[PDB]
Amino acid sequence: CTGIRYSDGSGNLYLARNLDWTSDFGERVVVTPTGYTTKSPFGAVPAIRHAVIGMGIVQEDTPLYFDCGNDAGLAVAGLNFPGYAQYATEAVDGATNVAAFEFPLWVASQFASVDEVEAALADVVIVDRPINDKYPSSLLHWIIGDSKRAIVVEYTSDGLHVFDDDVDVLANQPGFGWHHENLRNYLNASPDFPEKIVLNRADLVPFGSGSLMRGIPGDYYSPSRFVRAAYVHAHYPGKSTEEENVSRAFHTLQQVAMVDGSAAMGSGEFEKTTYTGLFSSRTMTYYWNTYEDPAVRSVAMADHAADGTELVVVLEH
Amino acid sequence: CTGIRYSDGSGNLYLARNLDWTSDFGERVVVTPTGYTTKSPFGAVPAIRHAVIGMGIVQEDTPLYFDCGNDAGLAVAGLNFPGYAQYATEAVDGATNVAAFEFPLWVASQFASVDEVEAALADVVIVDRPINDKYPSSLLHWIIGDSKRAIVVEYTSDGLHVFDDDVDVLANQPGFGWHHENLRNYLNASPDFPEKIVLNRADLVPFGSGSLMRGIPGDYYSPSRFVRAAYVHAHYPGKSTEEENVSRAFHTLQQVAMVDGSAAMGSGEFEKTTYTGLFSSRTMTYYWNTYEDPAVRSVAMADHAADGTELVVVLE
Ligand SMILES: [Mg+2]
Ligand SMILES: [Mg+2]
Ligand SMILES: [Mg+2]
Ligand SMILES: [Mg+2]
Repeated sequence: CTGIRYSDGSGNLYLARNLDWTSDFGERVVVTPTGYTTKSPFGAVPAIRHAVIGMGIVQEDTPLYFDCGNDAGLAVAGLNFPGYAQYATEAVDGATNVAAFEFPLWVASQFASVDEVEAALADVVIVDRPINDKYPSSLLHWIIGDSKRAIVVEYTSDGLHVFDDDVDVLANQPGFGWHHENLRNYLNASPDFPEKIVLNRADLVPFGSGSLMRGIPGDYYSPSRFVRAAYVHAHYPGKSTEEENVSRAFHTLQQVAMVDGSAAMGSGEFEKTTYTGLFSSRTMTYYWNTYEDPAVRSVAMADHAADGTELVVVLEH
Repeated sequence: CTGIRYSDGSGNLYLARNLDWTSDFGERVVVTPTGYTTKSPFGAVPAIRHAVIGMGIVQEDTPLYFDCGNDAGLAVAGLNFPGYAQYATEAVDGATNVAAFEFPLWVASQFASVDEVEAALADVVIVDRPINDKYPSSLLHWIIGDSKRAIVVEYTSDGLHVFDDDVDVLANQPGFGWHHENLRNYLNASPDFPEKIVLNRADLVPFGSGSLMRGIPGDYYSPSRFVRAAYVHAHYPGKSTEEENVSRAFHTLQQVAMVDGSAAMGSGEFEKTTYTGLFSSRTMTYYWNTYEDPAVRSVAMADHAADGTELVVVLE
């Protein structure tokens, strides 16, 4: 998984991610309306304050989101983090106890800005409370963004960590602090087309574009995708239309996507980008494509009963 | 530009490329039927022996292809090669003089296999004869493929060279022999997942997939794209359906595509993958998408008169 957050300079939020996995994820577009009766194990989600749309599944009449945004311009994506994610085993009195499966629902249904979430995170404990026996708690970390900025949330063996994500990207393991320091290993990567370079007495000119981009890794390893996404995302010029900003998400994430054959897991199956999803607050719309079809599909929250009482598993797009 | 050639193990050819440029290229899907009256400046294309379909433009009622395939399972793509391409300044008496703009037309309209074009290339001189004053000869090199194999044609200051493209990919500068030798700098790149590596006394386990793919470069530089394409293309599992082989082309080329902001040209403008096109001999169809829209569009040759008499510029 790799995720990005950006804006259009006019207060609109774009948050997008690749879902990387070895097989079909079973993902569906799920709308959570304001009238839905919540099922929050520790009361962290007592009611839906903001309607939510995103990719996930429904179990026990509960939306299990992989990524989602709400009707107030805040979005969140949960990216794989096994070996580093380690949730609390029990709720803590007086804390905001959030089941791991409901954390993105908590972010999106409760708050309207990163400022609000970050303040609420001061007392948050994320608890290993599986939705049921079929689905243990996914081991994840999260990127949360509004039109202004992004934060990263990592709950590990020594507790809750919240980071200022000043590169607006996230990948997988290891922790965000490690990736951020790792950026300092690529200080000579640049899109610039250099003036002619004389090495000793050799006149060296570029073959073409990208001569100073050398060093940006192209492998599928999580630290490499973080660096490659951080570079591409930082240098992508800002856009002011919905169409160009949708195109920016899918192009940026194709730069860090995974295709068949190039990197196996321990099972021998190849990890692939199974879907790429984007939430746009400007149009209150979730866009996506899949490994099998690059055409962009979309579901608008305005097309569904966002003030209804039941979770909507969207079939039409 | 980056191009690839592959098959499905059933005799069907797939040849696809990214076109990388700083602005809109104006490209259209052009069908050249067998009844079209040619305009070959030195007679290298006296008639259309095989109908042709691909991406290009039309000038002076002449199809100027960027890439194309024919009704016999042979395809060709011209990729940018400035600084290394150098054509003959004039036609050579007694040779097969092919104008640079018509070389892909010559390949696709005349021959039915790589064997045939390779035999014919022994007498070929490629000439800097522009189509008109508005379009100088594009400086290019070509990948040519059928279901069996690919060759690379480079016409430089040393004349015509034909290479066995045993990695089935092509990028831009420098020459193919340089890139092929450069592949030997990445011998430890592998998709394999190692369970654990002991370094001194440290137990090292991968963070996840791709730990042995480290070293594959991710930058937009032409040699880097050659290496990156060679790796991805070599390791993509062979597929037997049209749908999966179409998907293979666009996923493989998205791995070496260029997006806005990441690599500037001398002008300061950013080089981007303006379109990605694929020729499929199985369905005699040209597929493509664009920087502005990733949805795959397609034109089937069967929907047009492959034995008509006029160039067809496809719209809608
Ligand atoms: Mg799927
Ligand atoms: Mg509290
Ligand atoms: Mg275009
Ligand atoms: Mg992995």
